[PDB]
Amino acid sequence: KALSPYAQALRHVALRGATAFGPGAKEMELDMLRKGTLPADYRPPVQGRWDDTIERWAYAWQFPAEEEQDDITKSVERNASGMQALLEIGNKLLRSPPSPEPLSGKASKLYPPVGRAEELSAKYNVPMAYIDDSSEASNASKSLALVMEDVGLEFTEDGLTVVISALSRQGYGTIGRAIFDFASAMGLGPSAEMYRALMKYASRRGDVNESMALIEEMKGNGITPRIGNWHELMYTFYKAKDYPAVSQIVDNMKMYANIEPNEVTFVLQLKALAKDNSQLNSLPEAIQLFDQMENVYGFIASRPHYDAMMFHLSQSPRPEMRLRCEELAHKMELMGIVWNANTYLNLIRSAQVVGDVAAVEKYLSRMREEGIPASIGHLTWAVQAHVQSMIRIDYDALKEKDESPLPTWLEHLETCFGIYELVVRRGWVMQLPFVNALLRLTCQATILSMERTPDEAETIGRFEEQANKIWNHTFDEWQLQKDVYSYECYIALLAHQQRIDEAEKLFQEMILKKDLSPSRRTYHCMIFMHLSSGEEGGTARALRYLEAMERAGIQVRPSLLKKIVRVNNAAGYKRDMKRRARRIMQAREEYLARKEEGVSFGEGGKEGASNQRADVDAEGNSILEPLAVSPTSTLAWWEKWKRETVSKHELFTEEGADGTPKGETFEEKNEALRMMGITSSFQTKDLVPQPDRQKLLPLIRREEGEIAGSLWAMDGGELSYPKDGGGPQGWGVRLWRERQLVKREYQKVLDGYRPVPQLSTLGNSVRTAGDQLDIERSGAQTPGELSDYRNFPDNRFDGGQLKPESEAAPAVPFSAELVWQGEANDKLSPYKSDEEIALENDNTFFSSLSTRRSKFDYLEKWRDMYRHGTLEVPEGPTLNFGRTPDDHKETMAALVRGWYQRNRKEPASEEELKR
Amino acid sequence: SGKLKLDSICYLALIKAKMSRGGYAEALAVGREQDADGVPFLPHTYTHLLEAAEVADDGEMALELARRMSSEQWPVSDRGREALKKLSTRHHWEEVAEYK
Amino acid sequence: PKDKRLESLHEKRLRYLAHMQMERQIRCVRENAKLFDGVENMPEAAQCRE
Amino acid sequence: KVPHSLIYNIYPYLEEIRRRKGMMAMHPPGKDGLLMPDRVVDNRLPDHL
Repeated sequence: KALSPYAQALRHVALRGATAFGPGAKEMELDMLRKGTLPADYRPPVQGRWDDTIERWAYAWQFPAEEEQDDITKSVERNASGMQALLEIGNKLLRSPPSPEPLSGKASKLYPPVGRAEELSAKYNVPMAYIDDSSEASNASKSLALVMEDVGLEFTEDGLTVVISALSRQGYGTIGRAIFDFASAMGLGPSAEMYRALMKYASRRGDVNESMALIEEMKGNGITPRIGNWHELMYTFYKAKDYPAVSQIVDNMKMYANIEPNEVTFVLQLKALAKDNSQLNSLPEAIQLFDQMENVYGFIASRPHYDAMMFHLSQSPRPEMRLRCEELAHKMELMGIVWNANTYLNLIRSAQVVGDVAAVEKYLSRMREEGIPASIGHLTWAVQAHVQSMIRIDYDALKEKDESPLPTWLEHLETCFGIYELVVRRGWVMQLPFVNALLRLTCQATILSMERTPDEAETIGRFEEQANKIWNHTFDEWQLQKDVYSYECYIALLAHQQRIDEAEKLFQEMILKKDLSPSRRTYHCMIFMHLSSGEEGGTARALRYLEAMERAGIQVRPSLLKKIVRVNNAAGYKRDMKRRARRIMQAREEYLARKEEGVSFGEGGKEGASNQRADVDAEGNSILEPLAVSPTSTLAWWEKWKRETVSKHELFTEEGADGTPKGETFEEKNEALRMMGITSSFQTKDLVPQPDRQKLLPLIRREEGEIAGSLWAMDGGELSYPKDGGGPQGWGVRLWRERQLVKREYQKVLDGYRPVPQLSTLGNSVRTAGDQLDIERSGAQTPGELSDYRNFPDNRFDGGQLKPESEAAPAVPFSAELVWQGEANDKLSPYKSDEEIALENDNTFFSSLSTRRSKFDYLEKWRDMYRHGTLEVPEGPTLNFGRTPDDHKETMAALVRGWYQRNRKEPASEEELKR
Repeated sequence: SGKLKLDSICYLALIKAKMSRGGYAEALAVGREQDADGVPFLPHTYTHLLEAAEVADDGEMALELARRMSSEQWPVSDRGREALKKLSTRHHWEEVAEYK
Repeated sequence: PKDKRLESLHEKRLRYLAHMQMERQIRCVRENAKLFDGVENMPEAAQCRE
Repeated sequence: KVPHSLIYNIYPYLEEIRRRKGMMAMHPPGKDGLLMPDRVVDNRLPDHL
């Protein structure tokens, strides 16, 4: 349930009465043991310390390990004064190098003193920086060591690695390189870890060439690269969006470098496989790599392994991969690794891709129970869950029910715009993926409104207005810059609207001006927009987009190829319409020419039929003439309708809006039939029989055969009827099998899979005559209307006629006005924090806590308020259900007083003010 | 206009159409419309827009145009050289700023 | 009672109270037509004709 | 692997046969060094534009 922990505490006390604030169960067992009245099946608390040891063992099986890392590098980076002193010394070393010189090194003010070396460093194995000969280099090393003592380091091989890495993580490539060169020149040798701290700058920046140059430099200096250098090279290729290169480095490190992988190697490999789109098999390769790490290598998966695996498993909307993600989260919480914001984010990512808003709301409600605050990205993926739920509405069942999906779309819009109003009320900094998720929501709502309800133009207009409001004003409101996904959603919107020039304009403005690399989805949109358009050369431009996908490294999936073939075969109809419209316009121009030249007036005179009569041949003999048909027949009327009506070229003067002939819509069809003298019985598509809605008839046609038979009969021989002899081909077996199929359908009716059928004449004539009298006096069509006629005798009129459904109003109970009953129908309560709900409900001292908010904090506060005795609690459960069949009556009988006092003391306090 | 990503040549034909009717003040608005659309400026665009600043006497408009040619390093046409020498005589803006 | 989640419950309560008032009116007018309109068929000719 | 790459004759399944190699390594470099193939304008832009 999506209840707040304040509402959960209120429901807890409503369920348990005053016993929740009394003694616990263990105290009741202690009192029953001390008084002597304890039954035999109860476990006696005979020893306190041994039961404490038992509980500590059972809780130590779930106790989390300490994963906090006391990083010296982060502690140096948080020290601003030491970082400024290191930047000063690095700038002094970079602008002017010191002099490796003997005495009178005090000649410059750059390296002041603070209070035989070349062979001394070679004889006694002492580095050159550790020997003080009163030099500029000695004073520089003294100032550097004096600064490094203030940040906690030691001025050794390991301290300068921390110095170079902490400089490299904040930019400062040349400064850290100058400190590295001064360290390597002064005896402190260039180890592989100092090269790793150098490569951290290129890995954070994402520069592949600098990292490879540092690898070749440390290879040229005679230092074998260890596993940390290959780890930073893998992180450099990961930060530069080259994901299979990480697997290539892992393969070559195992093959050629002969270095066994650590757990960080598996972590970086799973992080690269989570975003790898080079091949199709990234998810089974990640599954097999996790299995090989756990079972073969013998490593135990920690939180980075579980996070990198669940982030990759949350992207697949298959239910087995979602089940794997749920089982991995459950094994994580079972092995003593508590859930954090990344774990709940991965669970929301796994639940959003299938369109499950209930699971996302359950995760958002569970996240605020343990005190974990919701970030912005949880709300972004909740909006994306609303997007995928609008995607996966089964619209065919709504077409069977004749229900518009419009209020569901309006609810999905209103919930996410309530979230957007929530994130500006908490003072949060607005992020780009939140506005991108809102734009995706509005563009997807516009696409679904164009697909499902095409005749509702005002709905599509309002959706396009909201989409253009988000695209034009909202990105510039929060000073945000548009990215590849924001262009992707709007390009998909413009591609569904067949606005090809605007989509290509935004495409080349994204590519040329903003230098953004388009994703695979927005390439698929430009492919399918040109494929679906029936104009000439759309295939030739879709192949240009395919070439641009091929030569830029964009993945070409086989599903893309099959969809290209399917979309081209589907848009063949539009291509043939746009090809036939040109011949239609040619024939229209030729008809308008030849009706003014007057050749049809000369061609209307049948001089050949007058000279060569129907009874006289070319030579003069008498030939056989067929007899004239009756003019009351259908064929004679069809020939008269062919001859007397208007021409095919006078129906429409202009053609359609986009290359197609007119007559596709029903207004043009009805106008053309009015010009042909035909009043159509089917004006709109509501008066269309729609044989795809049939359920019993195709079931009969599939198994047994055609139940009609004489539906398609030309002259009386194309009818499918059973034989007259009998046996297995006779009427009895066929009627028995039809009755068995109708019995299967009626069993589906009884189990609630099918709607209740209306009252038939055969069903009414076999009923009890009193039921027939009630049906003929009430006018009931369904037996549910007859049940409403009998169970509500005061609803009918004075002539026994049945009243409509809108004239009845049931009694609304006050127990729907509860807090937990109000949070279940709010549709914004999982997206609200504890403080917002406590402000909305009470906003007094009773809901104020004085910072962690949970259910048990409210229970511990209200227990102390009860024993003081500032809180009065009624004894007994005021919320009763599950025990007796009449429990809501006992629930309402226990809540009349509090609800009436809540509704009557506020006018009493109002009239106490003496207005 | 709104659907197609038009070129500087497509903007140039609108500049030549405005200047044919004496719309030299309106021809500078086409250059501001080309700058707002993100279409860059070519040397034939500077040739006709500096001629539009002659009749309109828009010396402040040609101040931004002449500074943009030096930053983009375009070759100046013979019709654009005489347009800059006429406006530097009237307004005396090149002599007080030392830009030649 | 002054909460922004309780408007539809107030609309349904207004519908229920108006249905109860219309049902009480229908019941009392039907009672008046059951106890006293039976004498309309047996009424005198003078009171009907005037 | 994916199972449909093991039984069906579609040509990008040939991408599934070879080992994973870097996209900067398979594509030719630029003037500065290794470069992603989607960062050069002439590759990502189609020829009709």
